[PDB]
Amino acid sequence: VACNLCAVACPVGCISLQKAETKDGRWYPEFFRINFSRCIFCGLCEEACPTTAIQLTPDFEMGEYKRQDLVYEKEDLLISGPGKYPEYNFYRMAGMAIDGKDKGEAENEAKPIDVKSLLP
Amino acid sequence: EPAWQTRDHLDDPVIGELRNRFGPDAFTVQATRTGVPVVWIKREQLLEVGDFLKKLPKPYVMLFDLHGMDERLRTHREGLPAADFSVFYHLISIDRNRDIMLKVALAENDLHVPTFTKLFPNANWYERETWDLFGITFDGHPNLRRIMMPQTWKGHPLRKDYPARATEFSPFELTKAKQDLEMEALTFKPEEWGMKRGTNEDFMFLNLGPNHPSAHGAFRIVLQLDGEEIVDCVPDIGYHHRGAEKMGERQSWHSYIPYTDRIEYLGGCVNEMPYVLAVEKLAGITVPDRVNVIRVMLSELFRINSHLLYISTFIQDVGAMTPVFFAFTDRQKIYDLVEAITGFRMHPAWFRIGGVAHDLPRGWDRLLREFLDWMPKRLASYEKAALQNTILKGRSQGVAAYGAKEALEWGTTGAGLRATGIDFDVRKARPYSGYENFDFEIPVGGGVSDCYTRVMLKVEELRQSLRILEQCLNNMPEGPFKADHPLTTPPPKERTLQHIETLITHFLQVSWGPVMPANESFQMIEATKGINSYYLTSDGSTMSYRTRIRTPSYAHLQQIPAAIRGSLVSDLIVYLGSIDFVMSDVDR
Amino acid sequence: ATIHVDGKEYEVNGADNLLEACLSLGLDIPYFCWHPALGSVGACRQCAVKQYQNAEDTRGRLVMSCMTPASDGTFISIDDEEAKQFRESVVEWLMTNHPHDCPVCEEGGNCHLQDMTVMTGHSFRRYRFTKRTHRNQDLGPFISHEMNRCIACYRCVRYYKDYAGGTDLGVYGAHDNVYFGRPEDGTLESEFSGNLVEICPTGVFTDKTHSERYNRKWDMQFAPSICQQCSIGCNISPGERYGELRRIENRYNGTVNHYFLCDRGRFGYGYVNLKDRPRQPVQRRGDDFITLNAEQAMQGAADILRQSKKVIGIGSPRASVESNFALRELVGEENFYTGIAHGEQERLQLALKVLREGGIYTPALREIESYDAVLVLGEDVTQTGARVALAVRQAVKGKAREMAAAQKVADWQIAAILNIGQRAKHPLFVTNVDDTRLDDIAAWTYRAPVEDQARLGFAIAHALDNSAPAVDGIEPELQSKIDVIVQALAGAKKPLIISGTNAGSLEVIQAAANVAKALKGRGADVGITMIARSVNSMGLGIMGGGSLEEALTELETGRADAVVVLENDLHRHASATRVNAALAKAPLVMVVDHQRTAIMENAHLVLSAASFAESDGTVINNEGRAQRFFQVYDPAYYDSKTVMLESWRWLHSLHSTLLSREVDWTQLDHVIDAVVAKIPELAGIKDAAPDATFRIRGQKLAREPHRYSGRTAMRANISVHEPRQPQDIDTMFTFSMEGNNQPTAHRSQVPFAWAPGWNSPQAWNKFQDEVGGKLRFGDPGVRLFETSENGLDYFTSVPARFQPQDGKWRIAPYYHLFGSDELSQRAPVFQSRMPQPYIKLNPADAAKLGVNAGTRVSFSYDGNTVTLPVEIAEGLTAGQVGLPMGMSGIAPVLAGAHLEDLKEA
Amino acid sequence: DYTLTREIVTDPLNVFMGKLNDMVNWGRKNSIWPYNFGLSCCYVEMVTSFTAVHDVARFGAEVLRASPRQADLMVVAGTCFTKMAPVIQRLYDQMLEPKWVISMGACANSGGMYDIYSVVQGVDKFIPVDVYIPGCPPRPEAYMQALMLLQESIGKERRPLSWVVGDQGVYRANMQSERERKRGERIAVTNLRTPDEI
Ligand code: SF4
Ligand code: SF4
Ligand code: SF4
Ligand code: SF4
Ligand code: SF4
Ligand code: SF4
Ligand code: FES
Ligand SMILES: [Ca+2]
Repeated sequence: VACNLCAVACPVGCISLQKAETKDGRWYPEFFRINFSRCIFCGLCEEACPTTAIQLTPDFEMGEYKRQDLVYEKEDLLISGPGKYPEYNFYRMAGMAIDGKDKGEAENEAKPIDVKSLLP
Repeated sequence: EPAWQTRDHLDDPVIGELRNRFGPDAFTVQATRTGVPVVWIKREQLLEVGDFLKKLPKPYVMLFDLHGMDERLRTHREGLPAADFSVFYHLISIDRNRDIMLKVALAENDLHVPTFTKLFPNANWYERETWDLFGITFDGHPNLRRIMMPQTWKGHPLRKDYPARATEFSPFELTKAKQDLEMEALTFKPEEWGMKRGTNEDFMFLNLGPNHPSAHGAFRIVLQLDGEEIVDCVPDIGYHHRGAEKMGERQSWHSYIPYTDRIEYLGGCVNEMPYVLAVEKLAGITVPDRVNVIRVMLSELFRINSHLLYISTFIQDVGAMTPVFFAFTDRQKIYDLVEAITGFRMHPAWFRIGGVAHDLPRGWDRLLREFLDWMPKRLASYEKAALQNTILKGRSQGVAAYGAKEALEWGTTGAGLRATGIDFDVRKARPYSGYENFDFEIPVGGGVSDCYTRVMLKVEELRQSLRILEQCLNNMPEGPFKADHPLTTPPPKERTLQHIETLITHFLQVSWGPVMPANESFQMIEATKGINSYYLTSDGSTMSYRTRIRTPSYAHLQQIPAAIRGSLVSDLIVYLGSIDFVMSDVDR
Repeated sequence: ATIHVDGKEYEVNGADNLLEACLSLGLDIPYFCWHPALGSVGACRQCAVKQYQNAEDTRGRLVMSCMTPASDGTFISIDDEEAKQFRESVVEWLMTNHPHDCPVCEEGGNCHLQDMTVMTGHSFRRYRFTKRTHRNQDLGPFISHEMNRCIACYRCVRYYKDYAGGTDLGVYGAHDNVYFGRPEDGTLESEFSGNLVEICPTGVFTDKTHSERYNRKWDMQFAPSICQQCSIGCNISPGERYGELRRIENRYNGTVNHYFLCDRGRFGYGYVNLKDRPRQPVQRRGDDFITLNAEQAMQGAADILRQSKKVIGIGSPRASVESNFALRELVGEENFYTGIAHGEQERLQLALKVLREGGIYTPALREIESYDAVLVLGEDVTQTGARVALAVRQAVKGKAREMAAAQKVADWQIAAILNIGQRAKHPLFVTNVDDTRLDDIAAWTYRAPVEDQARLGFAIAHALDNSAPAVDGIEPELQSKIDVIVQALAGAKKPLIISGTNAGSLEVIQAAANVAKALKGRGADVGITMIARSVNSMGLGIMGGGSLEEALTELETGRADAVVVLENDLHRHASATRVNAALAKAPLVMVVDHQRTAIMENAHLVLSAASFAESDGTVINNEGRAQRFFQVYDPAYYDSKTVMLESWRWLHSLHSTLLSREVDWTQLDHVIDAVVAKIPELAGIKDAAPDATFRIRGQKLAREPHRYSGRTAMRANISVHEPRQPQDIDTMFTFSMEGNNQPTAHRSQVPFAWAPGWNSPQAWNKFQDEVGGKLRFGDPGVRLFETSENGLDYFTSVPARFQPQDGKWRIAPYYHLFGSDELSQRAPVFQSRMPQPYIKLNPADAAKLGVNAGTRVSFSYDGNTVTLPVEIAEGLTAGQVGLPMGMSGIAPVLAGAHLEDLKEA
Repeated sequence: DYTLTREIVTDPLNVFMGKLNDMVNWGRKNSIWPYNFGLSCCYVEMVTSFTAVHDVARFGAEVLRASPRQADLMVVAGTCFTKMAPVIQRLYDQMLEPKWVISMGACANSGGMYDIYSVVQGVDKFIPVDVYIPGCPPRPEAYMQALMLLQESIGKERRPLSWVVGDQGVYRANMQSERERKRGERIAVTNLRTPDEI
């Protein structure tokens, strides 16, 4: 959701991203880049992530010929599935309305009561 | 009263003794969370106070630490003397099992203190580092030169107005320093290093560094030799200076933990433990018992890893090469367990303020059982193949021996101090992290700290750590892995993912940082190579105002010339192999 | 007064409540519904402390510290266990319905509710039931609305209605369904609605313009700057990220603009991020353009200017004092000309002469709120100097404050003060050509032409003092209303006379000066305020120089062949055809500017000047206070091809390359010393800020927060090798985290407010000596001139009555907050807020010409006919036609002018 | 594609000369002698790769040399401290052609987590690097993977056969980045094992 918590939690400062928003109001990263020549694989970004988006996976074979190619953009990071957390969805919890979830449709949320309602 | 509560320690008998000797208005007692009495002494009374402490009925025999502090940006200095800078002296009385921290206040222009080297000889390197990083002059010092930075360095990096970040790289300065390196071999002046009698026309001068093909790191020693006899030796250290304390002033309390990992890089969770304990003292957090047992088990696993590396490296330094292969196989078993628990091998960064990062994974006990069944036969085989060999005994026994007095006067801790016969282990004398609930022994020497005696003491420490791991495996509480304190950083992840209050706490803790109220805290632990301590000053902010790390390898490297003078060069290599140091621990 | 907090004795003001007294002492009490500018109401119940009856009391009683006076001998406890439990419970009650929104909420990291949740130590949720939800409203282009996050602290409605005087915001519904917003979807009509994003402690009201390009507060690079969009001089904190200006926060100045901006300053920054901005020097060869670096541009421009026979300069009230002075040094004082028109210059120098030779004190913007009668002559204050209108609203509420003080009601108990002073208010008399936004609180509104407004002012002055010149031919009803004004002003203990140059009449300013002199001669404590047009109008008036028409005649006669134009769109101050002719005739036109102006197609050289975000300088507000603005970011950090320098740096380098054939750029303090050495009337700008060698215990002042992130990845797509930190040799600020931003640091320039545990705009409490007062070591900025010992004489040139003429339509100015300031019109978010340009007609004149509302009429000005649709204006008197000044095609110089051949299209 | 040093050029490569140059490259890539150089923790994982549980000797790259004259590969495994940077430069200059460089760990790659006053931000500030390994530390098998990447780079390069006959330019293959090569399989990953188990 491009909340920028992982970038500020990174002690090396090797995460850079910018928030964009869809038409229905869903936040997402416009870009997301990680300088892996700086990254110490400490896992503080995964710990800080409130959506379980960013994850450290069992893969060590990341050797490279050019150091510029260790800058991984969003196309090199976004995978096809949920990874280590198969079911969590932050947008099922958030009160912010997106496509497919109007106000009052999140978890533990009541339907909105308009102030012009006849009930006391 | 909790163990993290702020105390003035006015009921310490040393405060009454100082009252009786120097009067009540001669000093100011400061209430801290360091756990030791902190006394602000006038500069002109420092030598008298130190001599009085040295001449007590149960005396303060060891200068544990000596360093400086830039107090100019410290907003919360209530009940403190006016000071632009300060110098602190941490002294340990072994017989009392007590400490005291003397503090001398200094103005910005009058930045000179009388030297402490006549009372404690380890004050030489400590005052050289204080002069190097703070610009504080010590009057009467034999050679007050820079020890961390190169001699042609401008400024003092631990001052608050010094910028922490790396400057722009210039190849011109690199070529100038290369020319300095290649001209130093031709224009060596044996007076600027504290040496005397610079060629009797028989003293050959050799260099051992600045590159060393070993795991303890790369460093330079200048040797003055008469034939094969070392008549003088001065070290050149600071070749692995990483600015870890300055970085402590730059990272938040949470984001500094991976930096604590890389102080003594064979120690891992052992290195993390004193930092998180000191931060929890600042936060007022008492961790639950399962956290204590988890941290103890991780620290003992990493202690076994480090001791196996040390014993194998010593055997390789003697001349037998196969036990390092087998000890690295055992290290791979330990790394299998540590990888399973923390997800990393060497720098797990797994301890947290108020607990650990995750719960233990399902099935960790099977891997611990496999390691505990694998280890003892291998250790016995190592002993029978290499440690009982008479060639190794001839290389090790009687080499670089010192007694209790020399160990105390140089701040020697760990296996060397216990090999001198002094029974001082932090896990028993000043217990931490629930170590009192474990049944284990502290091996001590007969009175002579040899290379062989230190190695065998480390072998018995490995066996005791195996005993602690067996008790950890058999007795695990089924509780939380994180304390329920609001300053537990980060909060438990599932509550963060579904509760807004926990989400808010997590948001502010990982971004701006946890707010530690203004205090000073201290924690020393028995590390793999001696006593490792963190001294943290919070000015009320989300980062440390001052992070001071005392490491034992610094003291052991400073003790090197006192124990090796008059010996052979091969004895110096064996002594270097038997110290159990790393240069990252030395330079920080 | 003596209070005892947790066993510690403190000396406080007895007229303060306990919350503000304790926050002034550095103690931390959580609070939501209290604000320093709004007073106390006791809604949120967050500020609970335990009050004891005396020293030997142990039970105590929980009280609200915001509603409890800090009287002598008070005994309270903040850290009492019951008080801490209740404050945590209040946080918990607010958290029961709060949405799980912090990652996708624009307030995160800047949220007062987050900070107080952490401060109370509440982190465990035991509530398990459903959360109430709300639908959101569309509130216009600036403010985004999210009512789920509301904690019902009532700050928004109290600020918007009671403080700002807005009418379209309110609280609706009942018990836990209280809803804060508008009665229906629509744009917030207040000119000060943008302060809601800082007033609201949660993420209900958010900066939508920031939300388009959102980033967190810790990721911003801040600088202390001055708002450029009018002459008031409100202190701002521009914050940038990734090379673009992201946000304008209010920067607290206890003397100027304390907590509040206007919406023009807060949201009219978007021109800085325009893609058509000049990034590098461009020189045209034939019909093609080539890009030069700065050294080649200096060498070529110096060679061509050296070949020329006479170089003249055209400054701008947009540009700073340093850049205008550097232009005046490059071309010479006798060849320097101000970029404003002749009549505009005459009105500006008359306003300056009244300000610094009239012998009557000119108050600062905060000081306006203490005057007990206000007469506004000609100046549509809300659309031109909006923060002055806000201050005048507070000064009007001063009467309710006085009646509440008579009944021994504390000055912070705002509900009691409003109840006592029901609708009683200090007298406000506004005059304009039409209705103003101050009419809802004005005791009287005079809709008349500018000469009739001046005649009213001269008649008021003559009725206050018989030595003032008389006005002959006053109607009895107008005479009775004049007597009402005179009786209100004479009995006032502190009258304030506000005027300005926007009315477009010299006699209005003279009438205001005569009223001020007549009130001064009766021993009253009269203040006078002038409203200039642009950010450095008063600085250009103090520097002086010939008018733009003199420079146009120099370029048209041909005796000047080279012209430098600094930060000036010349079509605003002169007719476009004459400017285009004089610039097409000129063999050398050089334009130093930061925006793509219309005179850059006839410009032979264009220099990429820096905007205020990328430059340092000094600007003079209409109070006469010199204020220093600082560079926010280095434009060459992300795009290394960008050659965008300070204007004074460009012009000084040009003068150096002209004289010694060598390129020396300059330092800022050298230009400051040059200004104060050549110009003694601008000698105060040396003391506006400390020089670039200023340190806080040896270290510079930081521009970015401590947790500034992404430093090894924000440029990693360009190159993985990190560039050097930008160097600031100009000022005492560093372009990095390696600096000082302590609230106790001995400085007056604060780039942003942050304290540990206070991440919201409430950290300005920590940056103050007392909360709601001034900054701890004084507000920045110094006054250039003091009050003169002797005043002026009465201006005897009373203008005649306005007579309508057939075929001659006198242009009445209609300024707009969104549209009359050039750079703010260039901001893309102001196009949605842009009113459609309607020409205003009297019903009688429109009936005579046979045009209804909405019909297009074409009028001819300067030999060019343009068509605008008709809006019927009842208050506009006959013989006048209403035009929106400063818009696209309608220059502000057209105010007070006549118009010919207005025909139906 | 190739890079020329003495410029982006094409492949210069008779049928006997090409085969014998391939045999030269095969002998160079199957006989790599690393230099013994301990900087920091990354060196501990490097010598872990040398031990029995990993056995990097299988690749023929176990011959650790204390002399730079007999070493073909320099593995910068550790932080480039400002005092150690002239030492690293002198040791690199003491090596003989052909010489290859592997940066091991984030410190050697970029400075890593030590953007500090006493640390050079990456060894490529002053020494050319052929293979970079991210990690802090990289595990020993990552060092072995970088060794294989170095062998692929060596087997595709063209060096002067003799100093008296032929072109003396050094040709280095501009290989495809490993990120773009593995993007096909890395993005297709859907489900990973949950961190609760072992
Ligand atoms: S794992 Fe890498 S990217 Fe994530 S916080 Fe640590 S250093 Fe930064
Ligand atoms: S990866 Fe997670 S922590 Fe980082 S911006 Fe995205 S949602 Fe936030
Ligand atoms: S208003 Fe504050 S507490 Fe609520 S979702 Fe936004 S950042 Fe979180
Ligand atoms: S919308 Fe904001 S300011 Fe208004 S009552 Fe709710 S939380 Fe308070
Ligand atoms: S009143 Fe003027 S100076 Fe103040 S914010 Fe508005 S436009 Fe800017
Ligand atoms: S990259 Fe990490 S493991 Fe390697 S030398 Fe640096 S701190 Fe040590
Ligand atoms: S701040 Fe006092 S009750 Fe709200
Ligand atoms: Ca500048």
